[PDB]
Amino acid sequence: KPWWEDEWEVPRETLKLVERLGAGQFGEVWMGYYNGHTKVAVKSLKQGSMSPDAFLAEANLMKQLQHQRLVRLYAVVTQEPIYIITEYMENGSLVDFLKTPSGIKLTINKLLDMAAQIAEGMAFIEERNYIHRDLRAANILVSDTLSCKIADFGLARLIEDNEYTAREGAKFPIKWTAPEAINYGTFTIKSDVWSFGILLTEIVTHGRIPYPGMTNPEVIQNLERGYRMVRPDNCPEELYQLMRLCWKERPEDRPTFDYLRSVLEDFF
Ligand SMILES: Cc1ccc(NC(=O)c2ccc(CN3CCN(C)CC3)cc2)cc1Nc1nccc(-c2cccnc2)n1
Repeated sequence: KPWWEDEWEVPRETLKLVERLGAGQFGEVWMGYYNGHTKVAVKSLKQGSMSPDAFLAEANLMKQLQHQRLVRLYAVVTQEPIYIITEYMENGSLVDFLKTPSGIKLTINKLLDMAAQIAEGMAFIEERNYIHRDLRAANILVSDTLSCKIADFGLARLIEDNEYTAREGAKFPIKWTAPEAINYGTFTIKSDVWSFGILLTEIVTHGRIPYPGMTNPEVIQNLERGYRMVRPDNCPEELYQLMRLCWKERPEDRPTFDYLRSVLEDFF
């Protein structure tokens, strides 16, 4: 099928990829320019590491799950080497942006609005009957207008295994993962709600790492004891209490992203 019949497919020629943001054991991620006028992020598949159709499976969801609060698919190149292209965000990821001087200037009101947007897109993902699995500030992109786009960069499969590790379990961010996911490998949307609560502490603490003063092993040990993160300084007790709802022990007792979105929106 001709590429101009499609809304996504573009001739590889339209792409001048310039910098290698991050390569792994399934392909690289470059920054480059589409027809010279737009800068874009380009995910490429390396041959052999996986099915061409398995790579495209992602691109395909992105077509189907378009939404203002999701990172929007920009273009795709199907032939090998395969590219998935989105647009580049000069503000970067939420966790990065928060630590910038302009990020640190953000008001609690603006922070809460971004949280609301993140909840909003998660609510859409829930509504479309998917989950995220790695919902945290590192997979959130900040737009030019300072709104938040939910991304999934495949952060986990992006790290190369070393001589010292041989886990054949699951891969997940210890400090963001609900205990039922840690213990029983059961990841659900309610599992993402947990992550969202931890994400909230990142938002309200300039992108600070969760569970300050605890190693990932320590974190898991304390989770077994029912331990919950301490309310970040200056973080409003009400917001914290909202976090505590995201960290209910039983996943079904945790709010929905709709409720989260709602509470967040009319918070002030
Ligand atoms: C180049 C690319 C290719 C694919 C994607 N895809 C996604 O971001 C994504 C988002 C949501 C889902 C939904 N998914 C449903 C299933 N569950 C299990 C997970 C979530 C899937 C993929 C993004 C990008 N964009 C991207 N990638 C890496 C870095 C950047 C980037 C851009 C600007 C500034 N800095 C970094 N941008």
